[PDB]
Amino acid sequence: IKRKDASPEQEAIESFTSLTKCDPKVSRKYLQRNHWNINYALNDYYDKEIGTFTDEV
Repeated sequence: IKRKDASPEQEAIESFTSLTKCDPKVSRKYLQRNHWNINYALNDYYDKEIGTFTDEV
């Protein structure tokens, strides 16, 4: 993530799109709302875009 084409947003977006299957363009928007912390950005996606809500059925 530290390539000669990388960016500060790329260092957080390339790991967001690795832990989710959304588009990178949404990863930028889900970090512009939590000071660009992936440990405080993935949860907002797991609250609003999660693919499931139960495991007992």
